[PDB]
Amino acid sequence: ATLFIADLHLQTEEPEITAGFLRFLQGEARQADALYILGDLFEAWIGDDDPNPLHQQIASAIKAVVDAGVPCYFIHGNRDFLVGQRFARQSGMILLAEEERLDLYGREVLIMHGDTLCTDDQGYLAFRAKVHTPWIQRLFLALPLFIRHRIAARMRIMDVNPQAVVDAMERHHVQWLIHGHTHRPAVHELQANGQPAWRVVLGAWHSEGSMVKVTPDDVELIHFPFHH
Amino acid sequence: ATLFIADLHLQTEEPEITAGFLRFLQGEARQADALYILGDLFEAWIGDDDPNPLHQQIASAIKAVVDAGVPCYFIHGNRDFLVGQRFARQSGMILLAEEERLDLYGREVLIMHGDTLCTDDQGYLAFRAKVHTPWIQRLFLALPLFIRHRIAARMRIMDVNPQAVVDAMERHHVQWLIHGHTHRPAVHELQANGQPAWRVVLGAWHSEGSMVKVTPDDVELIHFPFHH
Ligand SMILES: CN(c1ccccc1C(=O)Nc1ccc(S(=O)(=O)N2CCCCC2)cc1)S(C)(=O)=O
Ligand SMILES: CN(c1ccccc1C(=O)Nc1ccc(S(=O)(=O)N2CCCCC2)cc1)S(C)(=O)=O
Ligand SMILES: [Mn+2]
Ligand SMILES: [Mn+2]
Ligand SMILES: [Mn+2]
Ligand SMILES: [Mn+2]
Repeated sequence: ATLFIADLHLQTEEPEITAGFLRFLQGEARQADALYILGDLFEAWIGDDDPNPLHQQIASAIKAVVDAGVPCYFIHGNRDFLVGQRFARQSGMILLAEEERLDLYGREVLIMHGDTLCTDDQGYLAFRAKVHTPWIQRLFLALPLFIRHRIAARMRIMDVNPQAVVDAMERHHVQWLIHGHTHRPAVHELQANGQPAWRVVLGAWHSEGSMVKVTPDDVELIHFPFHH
Repeated sequence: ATLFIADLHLQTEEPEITAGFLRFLQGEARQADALYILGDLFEAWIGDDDPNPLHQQIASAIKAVVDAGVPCYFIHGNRDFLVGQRFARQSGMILLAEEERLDLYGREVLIMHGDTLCTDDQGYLAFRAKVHTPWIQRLFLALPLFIRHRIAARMRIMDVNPQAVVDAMERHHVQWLIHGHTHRPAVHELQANGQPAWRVVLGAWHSEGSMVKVTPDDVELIHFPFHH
């Protein structure tokens, strides 16, 4: 099976979610063919030089999975778009583009975080266009750590636009889309490419985790409580 | 694994949902230890003497499962409370009470349809108390079929009360509850019996089916599209 997760929003203040993630990594993930993390792995990210110990605990847990023969992949979310090549290296994770078209046992599937589908929030889209500008990023990342922390400190979810969904599945000519961002776990049926299509939406990790499990014959969205 | 499903609302007008159910019965269900159907298997029921061919197609598909060594069980919903011992016999299904406390590989779990938890709808609860009165049922069931059909024809969802949930899990001293009715698939965490508790809610069958799969170590809520 190939596994997809998203919207863990991992942080120092929620160790319970972190332990549920580490349980997942040490059991479920080890049996998989591949693990894809579709963004918002972290609640925030101000650069790979942050010495936050949570960041290394996570990179090490993912790296163990990678080193067991299970490739892990990462698509950025809106929370963690600054995750960079040094984190990739520490984690063993391969950074992917904002949209990837995969081939899972013969089935073609589009993966993305899902924030780009939220076209009714121009407030957000304006923000995203800015923070995706490389010179703006590199500016931020050139600041001393202590100034970046204070900038984030200061800065303290629209559903998808149905048409944006259809447009994305039609650009890639796919009948399957997996995404997160919206925190509304569900399987949807629509039409794309003159045919039945499915959009599978992952949940955020709070009381429960969620994953999409793709096998040769089946696609399942699975929720699991943190009970052990 | 032990499987739980609910809220299929099967009917003549939705053959697609019926085929998705029959797929499920012929694959997934055959590998299970037991299958529990927690109510609203049918969109309506006016008695086991209804000759609706859908009713026999379903009973035969369930009976095949039962005859393969997989016991099936049924708790009534609000839609199909008149399902009776003749349908049980045709289907091989065992009729259970409105609340059952099960033992699944050592774990104690409460199952119910879930309409009884909806105590903020007195409109419904009044209705339910009436249609659960045996003399009222037997009256209805004594009518000629054609009159019952016309009575149903004339008759053309509140979420749970959180306290009613806690009260139910505390009456049975359980940390696990599985139910349907509300059509809001989710895993919830609460407190019961001074401890962590989980309520797992099944979805209705529309574009997707849903099931709770209980194994010795895990409880998962699974959604699956009808894609094959
Ligand atoms: C949907 N999100 C937004 C909606 C409208 C506008 C902005 C956002 C948004 O993602 N904001 C946001 C705020 C802070 C972060 S951060 O990781 O702390 N960091 C990014 C690098 C610059 C400093 C801030 C990352 C993202 S939300 C509600 O989750 O924050
Ligand atoms: C939650 N349900 C109710 C809410 C308020 C009041 C009543 C109901 C309700 O379940 N009504 C209802 C109506 C008809 C049926 S029936 O199967 O067709 N049949 C039952 C036997 C008597 C004749 C009608 C079964 C149930 S709902 C909205 O699903 O119908
Ligand atoms: Mn998120
Ligand atoms: Mn997001
Ligand atoms: Mn129902
Ligand atoms: Mn119901």
